[PDB]
Amino acid sequence: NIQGRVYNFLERPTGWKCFVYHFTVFLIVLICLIFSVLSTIQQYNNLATETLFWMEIVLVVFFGAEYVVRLWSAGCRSKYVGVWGRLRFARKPISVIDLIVVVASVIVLCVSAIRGIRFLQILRMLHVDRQGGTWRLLGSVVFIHRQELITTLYIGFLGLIFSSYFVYLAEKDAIDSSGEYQFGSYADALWWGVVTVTTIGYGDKVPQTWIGKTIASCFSVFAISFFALPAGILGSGFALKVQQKQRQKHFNRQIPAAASLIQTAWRCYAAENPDSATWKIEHHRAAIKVIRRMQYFVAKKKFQQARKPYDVRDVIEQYSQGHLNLMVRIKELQRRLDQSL
Amino acid sequence: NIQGRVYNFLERPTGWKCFVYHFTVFLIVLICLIFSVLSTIQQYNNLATETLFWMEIVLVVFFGAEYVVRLWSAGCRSKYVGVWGRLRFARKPISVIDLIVVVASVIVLCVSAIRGIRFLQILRMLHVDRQGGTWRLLGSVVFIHRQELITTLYIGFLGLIFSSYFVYLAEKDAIDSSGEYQFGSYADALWWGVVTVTTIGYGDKVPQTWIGKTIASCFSVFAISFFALPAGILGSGFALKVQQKQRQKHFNRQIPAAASLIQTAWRCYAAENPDSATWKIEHHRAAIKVIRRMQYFVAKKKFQQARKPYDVRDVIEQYSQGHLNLMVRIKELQRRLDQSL
Amino acid sequence: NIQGRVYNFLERPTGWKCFVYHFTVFLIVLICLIFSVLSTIQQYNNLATETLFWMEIVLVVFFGAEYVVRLWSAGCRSKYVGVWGRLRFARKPISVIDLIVVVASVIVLCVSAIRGIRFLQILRMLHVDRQGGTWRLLGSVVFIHRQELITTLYIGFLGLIFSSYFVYLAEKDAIDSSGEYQFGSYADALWWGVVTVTTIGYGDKVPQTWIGKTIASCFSVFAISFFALPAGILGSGFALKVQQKQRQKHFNRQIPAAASLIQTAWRCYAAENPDSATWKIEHHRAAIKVIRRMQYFVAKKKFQQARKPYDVRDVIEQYSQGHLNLMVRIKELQRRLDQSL
Amino acid sequence: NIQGRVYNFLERPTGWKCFVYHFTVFLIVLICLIFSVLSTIQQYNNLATETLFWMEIVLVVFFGAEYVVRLWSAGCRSKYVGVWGRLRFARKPISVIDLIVVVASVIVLCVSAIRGIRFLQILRMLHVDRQGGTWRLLGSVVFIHRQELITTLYIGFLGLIFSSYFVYLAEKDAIDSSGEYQFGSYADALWWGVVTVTTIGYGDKVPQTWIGKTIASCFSVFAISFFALPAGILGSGFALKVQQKQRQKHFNRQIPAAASLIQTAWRCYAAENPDSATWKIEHHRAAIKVIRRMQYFVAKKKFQQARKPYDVRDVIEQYSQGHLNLMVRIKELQRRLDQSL
Amino acid sequence: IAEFKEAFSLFDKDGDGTITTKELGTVMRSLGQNPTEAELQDMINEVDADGNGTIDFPEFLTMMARKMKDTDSEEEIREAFRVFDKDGNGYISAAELRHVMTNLGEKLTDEEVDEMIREADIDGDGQVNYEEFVQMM
Amino acid sequence: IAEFKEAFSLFDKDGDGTITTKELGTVMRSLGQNPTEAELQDMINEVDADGNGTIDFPEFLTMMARKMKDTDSEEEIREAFRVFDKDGNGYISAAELRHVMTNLGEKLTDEEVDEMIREADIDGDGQVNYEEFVQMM
Amino acid sequence: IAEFKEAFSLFDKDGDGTITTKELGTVMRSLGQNPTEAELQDMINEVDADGNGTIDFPEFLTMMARKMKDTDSEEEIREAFRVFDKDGNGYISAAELRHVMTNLGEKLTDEEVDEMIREADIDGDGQVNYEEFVQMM
Amino acid sequence: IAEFKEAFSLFDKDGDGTITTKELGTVMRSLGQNPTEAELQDMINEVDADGNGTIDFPEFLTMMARKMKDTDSEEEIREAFRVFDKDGNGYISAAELRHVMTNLGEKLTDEEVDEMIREADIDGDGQVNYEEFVQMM
Ligand SMILES: [Ca+2]
Ligand SMILES: [Ca+2]
Ligand SMILES: [Ca+2]
Ligand SMILES: [Ca+2]
Ligand SMILES: [Ca+2]
Ligand SMILES: [Ca+2]
Ligand SMILES: [Ca+2]
Ligand SMILES: [Ca+2]
Ligand SMILES: [Ca+2]
Ligand SMILES: [Ca+2]
Ligand SMILES: [Ca+2]
Ligand SMILES: [Ca+2]
Repeated sequence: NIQGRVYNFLERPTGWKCFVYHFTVFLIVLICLIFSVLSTIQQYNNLATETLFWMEIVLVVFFGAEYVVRLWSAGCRSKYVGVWGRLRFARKPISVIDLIVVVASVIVLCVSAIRGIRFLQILRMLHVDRQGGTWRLLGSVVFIHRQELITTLYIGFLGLIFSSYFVYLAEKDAIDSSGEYQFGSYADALWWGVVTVTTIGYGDKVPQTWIGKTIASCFSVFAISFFALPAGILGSGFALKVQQKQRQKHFNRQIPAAASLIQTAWRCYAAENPDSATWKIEHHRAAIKVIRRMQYFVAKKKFQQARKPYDVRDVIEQYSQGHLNLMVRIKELQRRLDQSL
Repeated sequence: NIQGRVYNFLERPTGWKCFVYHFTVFLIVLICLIFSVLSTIQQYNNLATETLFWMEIVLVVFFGAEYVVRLWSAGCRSKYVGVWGRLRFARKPISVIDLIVVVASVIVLCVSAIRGIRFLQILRMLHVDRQGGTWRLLGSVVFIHRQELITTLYIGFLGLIFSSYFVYLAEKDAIDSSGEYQFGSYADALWWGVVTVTTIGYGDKVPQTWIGKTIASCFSVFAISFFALPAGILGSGFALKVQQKQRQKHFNRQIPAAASLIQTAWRCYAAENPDSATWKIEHHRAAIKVIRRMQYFVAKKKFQQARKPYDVRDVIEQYSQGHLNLMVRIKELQRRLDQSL
Repeated sequence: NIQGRVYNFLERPTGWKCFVYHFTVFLIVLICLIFSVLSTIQQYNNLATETLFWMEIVLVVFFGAEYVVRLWSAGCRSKYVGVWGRLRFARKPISVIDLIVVVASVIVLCVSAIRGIRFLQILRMLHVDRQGGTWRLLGSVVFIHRQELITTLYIGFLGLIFSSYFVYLAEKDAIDSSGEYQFGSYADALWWGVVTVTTIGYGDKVPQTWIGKTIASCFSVFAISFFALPAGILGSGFALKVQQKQRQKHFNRQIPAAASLIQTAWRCYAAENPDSATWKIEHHRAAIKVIRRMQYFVAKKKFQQARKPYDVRDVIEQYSQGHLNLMVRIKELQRRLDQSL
Repeated sequence: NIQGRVYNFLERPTGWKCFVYHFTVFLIVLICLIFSVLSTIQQYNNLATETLFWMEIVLVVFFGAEYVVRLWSAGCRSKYVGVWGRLRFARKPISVIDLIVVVASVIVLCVSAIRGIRFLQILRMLHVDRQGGTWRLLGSVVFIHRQELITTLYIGFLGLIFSSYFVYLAEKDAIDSSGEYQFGSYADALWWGVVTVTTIGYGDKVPQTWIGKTIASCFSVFAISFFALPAGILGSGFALKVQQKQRQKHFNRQIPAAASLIQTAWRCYAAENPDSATWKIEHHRAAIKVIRRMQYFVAKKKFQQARKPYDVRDVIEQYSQGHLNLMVRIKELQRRLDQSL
Repeated sequence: IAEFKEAFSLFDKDGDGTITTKELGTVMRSLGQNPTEAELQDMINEVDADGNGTIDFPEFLTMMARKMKDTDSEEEIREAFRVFDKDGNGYISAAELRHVMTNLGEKLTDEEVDEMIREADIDGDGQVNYEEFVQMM
Repeated sequence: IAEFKEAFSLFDKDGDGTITTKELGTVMRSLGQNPTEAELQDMINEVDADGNGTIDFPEFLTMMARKMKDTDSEEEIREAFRVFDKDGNGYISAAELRHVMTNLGEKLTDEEVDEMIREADIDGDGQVNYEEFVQMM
Repeated sequence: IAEFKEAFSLFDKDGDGTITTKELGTVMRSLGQNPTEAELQDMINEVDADGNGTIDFPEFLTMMARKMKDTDSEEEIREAFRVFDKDGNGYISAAELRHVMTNLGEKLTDEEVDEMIREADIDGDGQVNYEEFVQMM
Repeated sequence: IAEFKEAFSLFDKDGDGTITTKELGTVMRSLGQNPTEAELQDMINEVDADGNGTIDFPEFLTMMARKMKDTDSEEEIREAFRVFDKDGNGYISAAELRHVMTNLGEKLTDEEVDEMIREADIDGDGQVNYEEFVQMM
């Protein structure tokens, strides 16, 4: 049980002490990054390099200890067991990132100024997001909106290319105020387009001829929205997903469905072997198998609807079931009354 | 069947091999575009022109072969048959674009530097989106939100015009730091407005007099949203359309509705001819026609609701139908009981 | 009927000929505005002034004729009748705008260069949006989201003020590259804030001291969203309103509700006079009035629900009504069966 | 009652006179802030300081009078009573802000130019939002979307850090046009990233080497949306919350639920004491307590659903209840018919 | 004020304090309208302000306090009239008004419809301006 | 125009002005179709344009005015045919068309299906081009 | 802990392990409350934690474990009191509290309401501060 | 392939071509399960692929074609097992597995549950690793 407690304290936290520990390690990483930023300036290079070297070595020792403890504690789960289980646990992207950070830091320390340690701590800053919880939500939403994040990233890109080419044609030969050709080549016009369709507008390149200015005015008001569309799409998707989560079915309403699914699956598995205890409730063999298959399919169909949130489909199907039962009862009452009389 | 297989492999792909082929041709087009961009720079002009000429001629030969193969294979569908069917297939905008690209490339090669070949390959970059799948979604969403994409593009435009005129009046005579009149004419103020209401802000034109700065501050916080509104509207529309697609009726629930619609339409058609086999189930002629018309209208009404996703309207109408049936059964039971007693 | 036809052709168009007429007049106004823009440049001032004078006089004559025709044709509606009806019609904001444009243009022509004619035609550009159809939708949506467009325009404004003051304190005394104090006074810092919290970023004012840059970095990522929030709110509101319009009740489902409402209102009105024909179906006078009041309230309650789109409230109330009716029928059946036996 | 009237007039206004008073005090504060802004400019410093001193002293006297009146009138509510009630009322953040403003203004006046009075009136500008009504909505929406405002502020931040580091590596040694190293240190690159991923784009720092420009182009189109995502998320959340408020249950449908909840809670409380009047409807003591506990839990469960808006859950549970009642009635009818016959 | 007590007393018919649906149905049967249970439930729910399913005396006073001629009711009646009116104008032909009121909703008697037409279409034209008619009520 | 009066008269069977659901059921029973109450209610609701639950003569004229061959109906019939058609093309095999029409929806008789096949698959191929068949109707 | 076993045993009445709705109804009838089937189903669903429609002993222990005096329950009771309270304050007049508890919801007896008033409005004022009353419970 | 014809023939019991709900109920009664009409309707709807309410031979072949051991089914069974499993791990105690299968859902017999435990908890530990058990099926 101690292994499970350690695993729960390190990965998938559920309390305040684990939250405090994770916030502390994240704050230490952030402070190390800030010190690295201050050391990148030549003014503070006198002792920032040495203090960062000491902080980096103590931090990599701490991360190695934490990683070996987590690897030992990963045996709690059924998937990670034995020797191959640890290797499968190390296959996870977060574990790969941690191992790469530790190994690269050790290599850099062995091989006194460090140049890549800034990138190493930038990568280390990713250590906070455990079990991919932050990335999974974005991945799910992008996958849901896959057919609309491509339309906005293909029509927008095509409009960008066409508008940049038109601006380049309009302002190909136009000397700026300082005598430097703004849109000398198509690459410069493409850079200007990537700067304009994203509402950045540095101001290094500005169309000069009135034709280029007119084209930029006519296209900016239209084609800019095709690049801000993914932000709105993902935001509305996040809001709708939160709203649906607000209307989730209670956790106690899927336990019977799961029990039925597991029981039907086991019955179907046991029906394969003729010498089994499942044959308690010769041509009947081909009939019981079909019945068990239909029962398994029904149980699987109900379980999926049990896990899904409440919806109009549930209301209409439940009313259909209730109406069928009521009609059967009315019919049997009428039949009994007619038979008696 | 080979013609249908070729048509499915070229247009409307449904597998991985077709996906690989389309991704490969799109990547080839993108690489050609990148090489054209690098050739537009005078530094790389030595051999980029020649290698692009060779790549362009081989690519146009490949596209001509692909287009003639697609034209031959388009005869699989019923609409495209014979000679006029091929011409009707060539009327599609994507086919028109491909034909224009091929013909223009051939003309340019016949008539060794090529100036318009950059625009030709920019147009060729549109070849990836087959059957207008990318454009159809955007067109449908814009058509749905037609009455709200005009309000934001009319109030926003009017606010832009008024604010630009007010800024021009405020900063008509104001020499900048370099001695150049920023808002010399109304055209310059309009360009500044088109640059500001889109959150671009190049910085070439900035109001100088405090009146112009005050007007720009008071209007930017308000009138900018009227131009970012289309992006939010379209994003929320895309998200809601995805959510509705998540709640679509099963494909097996519309087959009986389609069968009823087709049968009723055929019965109505056959009722026109008195000598037909439909008269198996003289003044009755005027009565059967009305009955068949009502049946056809009902079948058409049900089919449209069958294709539409689940909605509260379906639940309320289905409950009304079930309640009417149940009330009829209760009434007949009561009538039979009273008649017996 | 000719007056009604003229009124429908001018105001609230419903065909293609009226659409063509309105598009033509809007295009004429836009072309006049473009010519005014080109005339504002000193290069084209030679004959643009004269051609714009002629176009303006012919256009104001046309607009006067159209306005007098519309004023004559406004008598079709019941509200606009007689002399006071025309004055009430002229009270509408669009009619006021048209009258102001015509009168101001006449005054300018009487009093040969025209300076305010540019503003007059800018105002004339508003003539296209008839019956306030464009403005009514935005007004309704803003009124619906009134409690959330104030939160974003009050927290955002407060954050802007605080951040601008902090930046001013950080960079109060900091000479720029050109030797000019960027944030000399609080007004300059406020202008910088209004430029930054709106993602404009002209670049005229940029914080120089690292404290100001740090404050701008820490606040820009957070407080910018509080200013782009109204755009997202209004966009999502527009999308949801369109979705609700997609789920509107059929126009034929509110006619009985309207008939019941009007009949109950008339019955309540007639119940006031004792000598009336409504007393066909002395202390009963005080009882019939209460019954008619309750019937009127019920009819008004149903009519409002009839005009509102389909909703879960309608489903639950309709099921409650159906269940009550069914329970009453079951109870009467049971009572009759028990009485017989 | 006069104390309650004063409290309602000052806090939580509900009329027009209170609205006029609050708008007047807000306008006075805004005018004082505008005068402070004009006084920050050295041109107007001659008499603006003196007039602002007089306005500030009269305004702080007025605010002290208003605060003492509000403190006296806060005794109307049950929570704020006696001496400790006033202290608990003063613990509210708005009361703390008002007290801090008054005390700091008095201290500044006692200790003739005032430097911090600008910040004092900036803080005073927060006085308009009473009872935290503006902040509560934003806090609730952020708390609802807590798991999605962190994903966008963690993936966006990580992308910003990585992109800024890559740009710094690409353009570490690149002299600008004026001979000044744009990305001299990592801090400059981070500032450029914070300026670019927010669509600000001042133009002070622009990548020069083509590698940096390519990296900025490839990342700007993607990672910018991760920073505009919170705006869209909060906007869609606000719109959905407004839509849900449009579908709220009537206030008269929760009074019976509240009555049942209070009665069941009081019955459970009284069941603790054996000598009570609740024992009117020895081992039965352990049975009545369980019954009262179940009744209290049911009443609490219904009250929460009564306060929540209409939803599909309400429809399905209400149909289940109605169907169970109808089935019970049908079963009892059948049982009675069978027993009679 | 005192008049409502007499009106409330006769509806109650038992002197308990609540106007049950059965009591309202009995009063209507005494009048001779023969209502339906669903209609009675709808009326009670419209009048009830506490959700208990019965009409209390404060609820009866609240119902009898608010009256017509308000903007929120005049606008509703005008919209209801607009529902029938075609061609977008503010004039309804007398034939359409007479036909609708005798068939749709609760069918009025011929005398009531004739009185309505006389009071509404006071002028000799064949179309009744429903705006002035609503303003009269 | 005058023909619809004769058609409306026989459906009414009582000369009042409204085609009640009972009258429509009686007419169908005279024809010999034996419908269901739900089907009759659906037909009335589809034809009714005032929501009163009965068919009026103007409503009957409106129903008989709009006819087929419109784009909004030809497209609907083409989509209904596409529902059955597999492999994305515009050809439906004769076996599938014959099997579906005799089982799904309202089961057509053998003679009707044979006539439909003969009129649709006029050519000798085993597949009927439903596009030309719809264009024929 | 051991007390709950005795309480669970008497509700079961058959010694199987599940408290069926019929058993709960029998216990209530023995007490003399005469409940409704819908009320029993609602109680079972509120207590049931596995969705099987019957109360298990672990479910009974879970129900008897969580109790009142928690913040999530005190706040709910305070909001329920606020529902009745007008004028936004924290004081409810004794007349309103006495009238509501004897009519709305489940009608309490006169003795229970009198005891509630005495325990709540301990001071001599005519209004009971429901905040202190809730804090007492 | 040919085996399904024999299986389909016995379910039909009349040789028409469609497995009506009555025929399925008759087959189940012959087996001795005594189902409910709602369960039969749910089974038919799950198997039916044309929405006609009856099972056709192509639909029966489609049902018998797709089988278990697929990822979309193994993942579903693993999630169903996770529903019961507490403490987030992949181990379910034998007592919980035995108790749930005999009470919740369709109550298995003691012999079936014992065989399931023996086949699942092959090792001597008191907890059955449901991952390996699902992989076995
Ligand atoms: Ca009574
Ligand atoms: Ca009441
Ligand atoms: Ca008239
Ligand atoms: Ca009739
Ligand atoms: Ca009718
Ligand atoms: Ca053919
Ligand atoms: Ca039992
Ligand atoms: Ca249980
Ligand atoms: Ca008290
Ligand atoms: Ca059969
Ligand atoms: Ca079938
Ligand atoms: Ca094991």
